[PDB]
Amino acid sequence: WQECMDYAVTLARQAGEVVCEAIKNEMNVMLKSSPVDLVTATDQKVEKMLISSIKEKYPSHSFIGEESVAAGEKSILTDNPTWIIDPIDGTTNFVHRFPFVAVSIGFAVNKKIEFGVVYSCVEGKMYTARKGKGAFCNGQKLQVSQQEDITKSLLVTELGSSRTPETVRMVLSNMEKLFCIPVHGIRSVGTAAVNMCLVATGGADAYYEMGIHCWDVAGAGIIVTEAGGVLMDVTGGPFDLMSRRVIAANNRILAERIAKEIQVIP
Amino acid sequence: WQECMDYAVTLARQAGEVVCEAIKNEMNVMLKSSPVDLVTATDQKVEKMLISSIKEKYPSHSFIGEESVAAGEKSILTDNPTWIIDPIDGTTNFVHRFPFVAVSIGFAVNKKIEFGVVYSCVEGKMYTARKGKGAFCNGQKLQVSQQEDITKSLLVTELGSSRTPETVRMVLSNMEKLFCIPVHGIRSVGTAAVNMCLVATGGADAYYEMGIHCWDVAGAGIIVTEAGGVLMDVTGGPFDLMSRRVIAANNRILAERIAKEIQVIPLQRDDE
Ligand SMILES: [Mn+2]
Ligand SMILES: [Mn+2]
Ligand SMILES: [Mn+2]
Ligand SMILES: [Mn+2]
Repeated sequence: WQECMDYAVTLARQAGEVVCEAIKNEMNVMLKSSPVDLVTATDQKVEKMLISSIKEKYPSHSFIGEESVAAGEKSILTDNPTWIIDPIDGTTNFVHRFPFVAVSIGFAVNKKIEFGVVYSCVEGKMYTARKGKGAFCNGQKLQVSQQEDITKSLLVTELGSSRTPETVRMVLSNMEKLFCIPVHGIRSVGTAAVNMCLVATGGADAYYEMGIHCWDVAGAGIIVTEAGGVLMDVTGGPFDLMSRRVIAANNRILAERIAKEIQVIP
Repeated sequence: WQECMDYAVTLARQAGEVVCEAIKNEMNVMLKSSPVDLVTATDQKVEKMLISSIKEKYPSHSFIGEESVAAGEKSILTDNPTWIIDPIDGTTNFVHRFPFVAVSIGFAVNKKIEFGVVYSCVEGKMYTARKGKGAFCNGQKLQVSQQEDITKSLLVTELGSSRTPETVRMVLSNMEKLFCIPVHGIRSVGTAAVNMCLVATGGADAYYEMGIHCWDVAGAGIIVTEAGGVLMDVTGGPFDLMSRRVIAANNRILAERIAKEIQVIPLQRDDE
């Protein structure tokens, strides 16, 4: 499986080079499901540019991609080598030239993630990881922090794209509870994938979010666990790919504490 | 003023070298106000250095400094050449190695800010700005976004260090109001100096916050405005440096809108 990996990292460093060429241009922003749910050409162009080259070398494999699922291809996962893509995680960052934008690839076989690649291109930081072989950014091994005390932890989370009043009120409600535990802080850089990568590094101790997707967590998740962290559902139950709710923490002590605190948005 | 300023930039960079050296290893983390209000030896070390360096060649000047004020000194700004110093902006980021800690320096003469130097050592970025000569990150000139539609806005703010309940309530409230305009989003990187530098580059359209001190915005503020941005009080009034309140927007139109939506949080000023 060590070839699919190196291939993936080349794709990503390439895709990323497009995204970051694009960033500095004027763009047409298109919407999707709401006036805050955005996409641009590059999101689409890059994703097609990804799915082509992979299947043009790996044609047996299935693909789950974010924007392809949008234009009508289907979000179902089998045991077949599936490449799981998010061409630009951080589209609003992208649209705004806010410097956190990531190309995320995840290769799950038998519905289990085998490796992940997350390239943050404004930064020049290539995160990669390989089940049972370690996590790295730019050729430097990562390891999560040690803090087992919630009251001394720095959490990362996102506010969401839902402006559904009830969905918003639980988002902030949960932030309030955790904030008041208290914890040292809550931070957001604009992308589920780079957030999870900051946790893999030890710069933060846990990340939590309800309402994410396959492709959001499919590259960075295995980078967290291989830096020594744990992935969990917001409910204190197990994390599967299709769950839509995650907690990527440094350890189970912290994961379980966050879970105890926050009410699930359905 | 250039003399004083070109000295500042070099001091920022020495301070920066120290902070990003210290961040790699073992730390003494102590409390100021609370369980959450932290400070390290490096914070205090750096302020004393920065001040011992300036008072040397320009002893005629004053200094407001975060940790100086904490050891009993007073944050009354006058017309004297004052240096306004935050030795590490982002001390919690620092404690965690979450990679945004700025060294901020602001120079006031007759109570108007002349120049500012924010250096974010991890990033390798040196934002500067002299009044009238524009703002630069690392040489390259900066310019704020041209956006004037609140509903297409990316905003940055902080949750504050207060866990005083009625305050935290008000904080998340003012957030909800803006989120539900809607705006495209809201980010927090962890330091008011950097959050504002980002507004200055146009990566974000507007930062706001109640609960800051003069040393958080003294240096970053002139970078924003010199980038073409605006500063304002949360009341729509002109920015007061001592008020503990700030909107740094890309333009009056955005700044006035955030101003309209958010409730004013009761805080004691820096001059009381
Ligand atoms: Mn995306
Ligand atoms: Mn995404
Ligand atoms: Mn400070
Ligand atoms: Mn500060």
